[PDB]
Amino acid sequence: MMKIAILDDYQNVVRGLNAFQCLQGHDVTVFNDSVSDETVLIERLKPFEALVLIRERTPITENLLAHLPNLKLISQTGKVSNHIDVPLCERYGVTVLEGIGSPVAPAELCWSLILAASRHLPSYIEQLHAGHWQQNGGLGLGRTLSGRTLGIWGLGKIGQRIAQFGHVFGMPILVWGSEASRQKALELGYQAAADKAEFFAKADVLSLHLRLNDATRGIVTKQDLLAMKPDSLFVNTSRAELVESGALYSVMQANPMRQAAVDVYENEPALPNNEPLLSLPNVLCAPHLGYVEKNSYEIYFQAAFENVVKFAHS
Amino acid sequence: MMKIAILDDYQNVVRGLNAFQCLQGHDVTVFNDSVSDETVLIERLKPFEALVLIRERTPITENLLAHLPNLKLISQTGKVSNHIDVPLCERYGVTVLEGIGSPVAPAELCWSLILAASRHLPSYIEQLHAGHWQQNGGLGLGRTLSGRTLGIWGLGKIGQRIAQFGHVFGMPILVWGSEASRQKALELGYQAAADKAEFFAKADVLSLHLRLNDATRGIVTKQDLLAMKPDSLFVNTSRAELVESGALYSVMQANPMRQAAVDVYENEPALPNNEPLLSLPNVLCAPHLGYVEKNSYEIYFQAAFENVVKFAHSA
Amino acid sequence: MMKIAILDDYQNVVRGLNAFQCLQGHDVTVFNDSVSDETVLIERLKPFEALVLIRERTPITENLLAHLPNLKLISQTGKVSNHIDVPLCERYGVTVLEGIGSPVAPAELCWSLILAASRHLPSYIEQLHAGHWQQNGGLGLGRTLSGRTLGIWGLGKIGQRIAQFGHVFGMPILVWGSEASRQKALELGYQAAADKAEFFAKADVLSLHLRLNDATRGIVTKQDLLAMKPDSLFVNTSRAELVESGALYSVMQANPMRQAAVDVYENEPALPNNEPLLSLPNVLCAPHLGYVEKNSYEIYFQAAFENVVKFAHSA
Amino acid sequence: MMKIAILDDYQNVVRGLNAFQCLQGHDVTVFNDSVSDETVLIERLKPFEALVLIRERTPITENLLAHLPNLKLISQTGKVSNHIDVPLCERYGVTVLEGIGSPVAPAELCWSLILAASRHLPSYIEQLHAGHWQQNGGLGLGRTLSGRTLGIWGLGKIGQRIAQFGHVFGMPILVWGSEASRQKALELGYQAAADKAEFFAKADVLSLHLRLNDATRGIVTKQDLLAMKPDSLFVNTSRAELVESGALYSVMQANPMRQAAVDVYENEPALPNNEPLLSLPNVLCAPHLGYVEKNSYEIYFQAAFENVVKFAH
Repeated sequence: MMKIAILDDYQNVVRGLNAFQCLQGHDVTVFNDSVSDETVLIERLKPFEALVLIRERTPITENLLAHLPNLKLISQTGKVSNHIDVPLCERYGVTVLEGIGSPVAPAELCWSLILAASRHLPSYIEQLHAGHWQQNGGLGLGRTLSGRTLGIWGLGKIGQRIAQFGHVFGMPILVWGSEASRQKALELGYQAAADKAEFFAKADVLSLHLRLNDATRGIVTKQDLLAMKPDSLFVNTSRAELVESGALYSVMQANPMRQAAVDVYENEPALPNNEPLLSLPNVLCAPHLGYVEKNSYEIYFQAAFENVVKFAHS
Repeated sequence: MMKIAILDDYQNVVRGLNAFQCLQGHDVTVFNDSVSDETVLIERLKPFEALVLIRERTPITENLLAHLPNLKLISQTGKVSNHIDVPLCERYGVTVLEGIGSPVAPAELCWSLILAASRHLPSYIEQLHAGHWQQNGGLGLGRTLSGRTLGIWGLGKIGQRIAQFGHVFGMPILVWGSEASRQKALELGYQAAADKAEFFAKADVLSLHLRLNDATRGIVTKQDLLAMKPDSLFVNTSRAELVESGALYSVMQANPMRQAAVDVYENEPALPNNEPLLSLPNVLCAPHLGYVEKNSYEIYFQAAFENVVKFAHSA
Repeated sequence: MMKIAILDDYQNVVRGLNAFQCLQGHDVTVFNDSVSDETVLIERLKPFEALVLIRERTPITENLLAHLPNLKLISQTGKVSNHIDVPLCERYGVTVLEGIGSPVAPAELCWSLILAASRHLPSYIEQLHAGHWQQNGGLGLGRTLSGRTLGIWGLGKIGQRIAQFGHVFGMPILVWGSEASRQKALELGYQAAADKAEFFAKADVLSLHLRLNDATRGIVTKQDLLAMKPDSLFVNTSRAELVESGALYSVMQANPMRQAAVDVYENEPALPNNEPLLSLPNVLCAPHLGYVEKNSYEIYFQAAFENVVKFAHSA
Repeated sequence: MMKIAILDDYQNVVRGLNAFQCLQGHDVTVFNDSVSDETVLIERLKPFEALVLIRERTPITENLLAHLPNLKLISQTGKVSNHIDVPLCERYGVTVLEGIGSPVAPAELCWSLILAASRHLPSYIEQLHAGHWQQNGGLGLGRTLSGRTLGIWGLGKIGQRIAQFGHVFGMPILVWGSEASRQKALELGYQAAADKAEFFAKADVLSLHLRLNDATRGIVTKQDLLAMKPDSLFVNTSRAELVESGALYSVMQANPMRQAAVDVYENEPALPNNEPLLSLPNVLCAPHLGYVEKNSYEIYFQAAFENVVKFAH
């Protein structure tokens, strides 16, 4: 019925979902690489009548829209976000359909990074397979989250789940942000940090859960990072651009006593050749794996593909 | 006062513990390798009066005790276990003192393994450093714990904490084991399985939390493993000997859809090319990390070192 | 005498050929980078009176011809084709002379691709250097050619050599194409396919040996690829544009049990994150190597340089 | 009916063979790692009544048999070889059954390495994937086989197929070996080297197809390799021990313009940390992939698994 491109399925896993059967009858091409040039992208996507987007992996610009005359439908996995403007699409004769957000998989993934980093898990496992029992490349002993203070900035849906995890794991919860967020924190029985200085100085584990906008861009300074404890764990599963550019790498390089766990980067795909954080033994780097999960996918693509079907019948 | 040996400190971290202060004004040597060879051990330990053991890393045999006439004290970190024979030690004039363990670190470590394996975290990270974005060696998508049943065998010190974790992760909790474990599960509001078959049938993630003894040796058969869901996660942070010998390797090797996470092995240290579990991509292997943690070490060694000090003031 | 430019010698090997001595007493510059930016090309080629082209690596456009007034000669390695418009060149006062080329290196290279793809050779080798013995990234076992039907579209100078290769390797030979190709097939004792549908259905290994033109542009459709066996190997050492745009990538991505091997692409140089075929484990991608070979290059350039010196004396 | 271990299935591919169905109703365990340490191996293998061996990947030493009291059967894939002594096995009450082999996959693989090396194909592919168009790590232009002399040492089942490939690729065939091999060569219409020295001097591509024994151990010297053309290709898909120890590395290091293609090594698994040949740009290394192929495996394991079935009655 329609020519459909599915973009940025890096792992080639979309075809393996039960949800994929929803696209029976359509002429479907799944792309699995990452095009940096919009000129190249436009030529590639010219034939297609519908696009299925994977979250924010490809931004939909006016230049993109204006040069895809066959495009009738963009079907978005989850809610439309910063990477897509619906009114703009419609002016170009493109319907945008969307799904719903889900905080479950990202929250779980964030906790996994925190536990892994705190116990030096990747290093210990790699060394086990290298033939060195219970070594981790000189990182020393791992530590419990119990009795350690969990610092949380964004107190949204994901931020609240992480705070719940921390509490049940025996962590004092310290919150910083707007007064409204800190008030919510206090009502939930958590602590509110007196200021940004005290927040960064007191957190043993510090996790960011803020949406990126003009108020939040570079809101975490190098100065903030440098005020953290010498054995602190900094966690960013939200957006790398919340942090002053190159500030994370600089601080982590200077102090092998401290650690960080990240899921997001300034440029993605982030690879050893373009991302200096990947060269540091005290930084745990994950490949934007927050929403990349079996249930998350099935839910995302069930909605996205049904939307294609709904549109196909319209 | 006493010449004291500490065995098996692989990372050489004991000397740096706050607890090491308790041994002020004593002659202390901390060994940092893994020696199983008993004649090497006998030569190493001959001049010592006190031995500090790290959980079960070295066994104390009749051969060892009969050739160590200067040994007067074994100070065990945590409880005595299968690695030591207290009545036999006392027969050779050796006093055995024990400490108290903590379930906090092992519970957190077990959860770390469950989440890491569920999300194929080490594979993804490894592949990233090799230059491949969002690849994990062909293992496919990871899976969430939310709404999947956490089968727990044994609701003791560690198991009860694992249930709390599963609960907050939105997992139903299904408990098997002794009658006492099942009663406790219901009293806490969880589910209790009526029998072993139901427990092995329903569990999506199944985690063992049992003491190893003659009753529990091989209590988990190959039959029970094959009865599990074809996409289940099997978790053992207790003892390898709880499972029928060779049965976990057999199942996991033959069924790549299935997954396991282990922290323990039939022989430790477990080495590649030797431990077969280490060659299976569907089995996450950690080097017995459960109790290997800063606060846990401080607790173990604080009590173990104070026992040495207390024994040393005699008579 | 003449200022001479040689374009697109990526490995800078032309300088080292026996044929290069044929240019003694001329002013020769050999370029090694790939420049498609005509602005850079015009600025680079202004002072030159002759260009020596390496097959189709640079198109000669009116834009180039309009802005290169000192150019008198283009000497083509091999014959002219899609990249050059001889009537248009002469209209700008540019003589185009053509050389000669050999089918041997391309035939041998096509076979090398077929054998490498069949046995997963590059992945096995790469994994070996990465420290993984006898691994190939989860592609499983490779396959012998013996017994498998070799499908050849086009039985010309290259096609005929591929058939002789398949035959000695014990492959049935099935031929599709022009009547002349299929007549040759029967006269050599190979099979002629009844139609294109039978050809795609029955070939285990299918290799294209056609010239690209208005008749053969998009002659392989996506539907043709989809009619192939689920464990088949598709081979293109001819021109990517013979196959419906994007169809090969779409089909290979969808079917990881199928395989492909290509020497040629819609845009060359073909680059990662641009050419989608470069991101599939089941497609072997080579950088247009067919004609890139010692003996082949000696032939190309001896004839091309011969025409240069013939033009010098013409004048 | 019988506890069975299949050793050394590196890629874990045996279970997926159609031939595996021949073991329905048996207790089967497959190992995919590689254990050198016999004390470890002894412990691993104690419970098993039968072993299926994959060619020569594991040797059966006396120390091994002497400590495997439950072992009743060794079912060999293909024929017995250097790794196993049958009357020694019998002396310890162990039955050895051998299966049928196949020369098809090894000959094709040998040929694929010859072409791949001649054209620097794996290097060109790697470079293309890293974004470097038509580069190969500085190995230069490839060469065609047509008109180059193919030298073959050993004219058995594999050597003969290699000669047929060579002939069809337009290669003069020159054979060395015993008078038996050379008679066959001339009878097939090929040529025979007058002495060993002419063979190494004249061959453009030189390929070994010999069994390893007392006669053939180190039969190729450092001096023989040195006698070859500076643009020659040396090919060993038989056994590394046919060539003087460490000699191939020495010649290839010191002469970056010569090239070699190998499928076999002194110690297998051969890894970067134990095999110096792997660090040389002018040596194409494959992980003993001669007999590692679908049809070959189905043939090997069909036979080996039927020998288990037949024995268990």
